Amino acid sequence: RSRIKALADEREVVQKKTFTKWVNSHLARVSCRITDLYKDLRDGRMLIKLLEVLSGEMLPKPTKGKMRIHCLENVDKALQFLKEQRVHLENMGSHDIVDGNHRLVLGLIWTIILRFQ
Amino acid sequence: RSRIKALADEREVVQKKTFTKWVNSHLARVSCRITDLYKDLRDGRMLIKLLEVLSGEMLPKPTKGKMRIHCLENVDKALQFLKEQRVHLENMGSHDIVDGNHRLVLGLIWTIILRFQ
Amino acid sequence: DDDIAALVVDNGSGMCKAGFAGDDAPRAVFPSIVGRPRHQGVMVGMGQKDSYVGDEAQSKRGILTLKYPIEHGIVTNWDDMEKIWHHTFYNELRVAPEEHPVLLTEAPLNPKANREKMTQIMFETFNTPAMYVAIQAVLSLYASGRTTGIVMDSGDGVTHTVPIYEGYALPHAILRLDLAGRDLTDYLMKILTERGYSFTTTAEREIVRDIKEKLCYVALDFEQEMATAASSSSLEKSYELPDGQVITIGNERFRCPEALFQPSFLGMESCGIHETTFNSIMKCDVDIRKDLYANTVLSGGTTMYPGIADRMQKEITALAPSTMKIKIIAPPERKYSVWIGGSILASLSTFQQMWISKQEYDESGPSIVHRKCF
Amino acid sequence: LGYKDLAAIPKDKAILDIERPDLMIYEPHF
Amino acid sequence: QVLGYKDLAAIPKDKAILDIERPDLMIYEPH
Ligand SMILES: Nc1ncnc2c1ncn2[C@@H]1O[C@H](COP(=O)(O)OP(=O)(O)O)[C@@H](O)[C@H]1O
Repeated sequence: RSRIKALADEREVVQKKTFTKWVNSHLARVSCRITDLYKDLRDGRMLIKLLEVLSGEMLPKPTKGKMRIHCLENVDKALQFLKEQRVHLENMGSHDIVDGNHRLVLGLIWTIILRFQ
Repeated sequence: RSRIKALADEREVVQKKTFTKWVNSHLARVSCRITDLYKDLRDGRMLIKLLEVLSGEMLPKPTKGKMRIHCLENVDKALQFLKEQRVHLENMGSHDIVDGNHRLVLGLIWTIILRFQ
Repeated sequence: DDDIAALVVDNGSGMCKAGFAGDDAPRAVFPSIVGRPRHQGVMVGMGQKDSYVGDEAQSKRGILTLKYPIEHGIVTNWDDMEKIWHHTFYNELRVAPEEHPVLLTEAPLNPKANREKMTQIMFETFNTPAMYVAIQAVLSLYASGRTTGIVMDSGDGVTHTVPIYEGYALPHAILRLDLAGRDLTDYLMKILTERGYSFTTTAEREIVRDIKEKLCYVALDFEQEMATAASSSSLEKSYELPDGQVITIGNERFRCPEALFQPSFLGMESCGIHETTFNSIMKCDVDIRKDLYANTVLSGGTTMYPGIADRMQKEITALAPSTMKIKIIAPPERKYSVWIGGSILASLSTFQQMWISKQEYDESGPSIVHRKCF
Repeated sequence: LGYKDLAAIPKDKAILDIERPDLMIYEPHF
Repeated sequence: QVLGYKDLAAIPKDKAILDIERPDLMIYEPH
């Protein structure tokens, strides 16, 4: 309805498709393919798998549960692993990933891409 | 009726037709022509391609702008090109061409005619 | 490809707007706030966020203290500015900062260490290949589309006037009044205490600012408006607080922005904005005043109170001689004008020569900005 | 893949096509 | 010098000062 938001989400769509293809390219080894970036990262398990296939290093096993607190814990473990891998994440929270904010998820993906080269 | 400017005006009313008919022949090699010497010279693209035809060496890219400042850019590029080729111009500015001063535009065309051939 | 797009970031006290050079509109607009939690979290495994930057800080205003990195156009806290710029680069635009030139805007009169600190942070931390600093009200004239006129910029931090004639700027005629929007927010809180509503916390300041943005206007005749508001209750509006409470703003709607024209309400003895503009015009030479009268340009978000253009035109016409033309030019999108003209400045071909290169910064240090910009 | 393909940098410049940047309507604004 | 120098730049071939008898009572603006 506004020019600013139109330009913004016009950028978001293209960047989301490119990021989804890149993540699926690195996730083709394990039997997991993500259809939508926002819906599938809300659990947090595939993001842990993506980190431990990118870094080639073990990560702590995820907590088993359907509830929201378990999802927050699973996202927080991966965020903490990124945090100890010396990578500076700004305005990053587990509840932001769980709630599914578009800008923050895309920024996390972009930071992972640029720092794990 | 100010006899001085009357004699002046009878001079440039013929001087304009002479310069327009001279410049149309060189501009006809490209698919371009000018119906008025003052108004199409404001944009700056026509004189740029006139210098393209006369000099034989290409000029920098004209700016795709409808603004006054972009017109000042387009005239300034051609004026710098003229200053590159030993041509001496007195009180010749891009804002004079953009504002459509009669005698300064006529003097610029006359200087081009004198210098090149 | 070649000639990669150079991003422009406009930072004011209120909001930060970032976007690419070629676009007519900024990609990201968000308030410049950094919040931190007051209380002690009790749920284990909720996740720990040390600080909140941008829109979600405005979302979670209850459990945070809102702070502003910029006060009166001067950067008071620099770590908060690093947080703001990192969130701008990597979360809102998600572009690599080391591969694009950066354009920045600032107030006309300010401490000289601010430019050096911006240059040092932009080169040492973000490793940008080039950067440039420009005056906001000069870029407003680029957005206007004319090379002759006087620009009056009123933002959240400061208010500044500058005249430019035929592309030439007169530095001695520049005036910088310290009245702005945050002072009006504080005055609105003080006059809202008269009706019984109390707003004290930093989170409620945002609510008061929203009330100011939604239910304020500039009266054409202030004292007539006081008589009209005292006579009847037709000049009344209702606002709903986030918890469902309903307040009635009533008389105060035209009393908050009237302080822009009479600063004695805040205890300041400085002249009003109309007198500041008239004095900035009068400091110029005799021959260029006629063109400056007919090309007064309004800019900044603070100048979006309804009816400010007619009031300013009336006051300046009263001050000016009767035989001249006085017309006030107010774009409908003036809140972004400082950005928009800046984008135009990044599109010109001759501007590529006056970027501050990394090699020049290495040779001359952070002081080179004082030689290269303005 | 490269920086340029990953980040959707607009090749087209919208500000150049508009004749009057003064007369823009971002929102009707009432 | 295309078309000749004299044709390119409009040079007045006639002389108006020779026709007028006396230049003392000569007005430029009628006014
Ligand atoms: N629609 C509006 N009507 C009146 N005042 C407004 C409006 N929008 C914003 N403001 C005021 O303008 C200020 C924001 O100014 P802004 O243009 O962001 O300055 P800067 O860009 O220099 O930070 C806010 O503090 C607010 O008080």
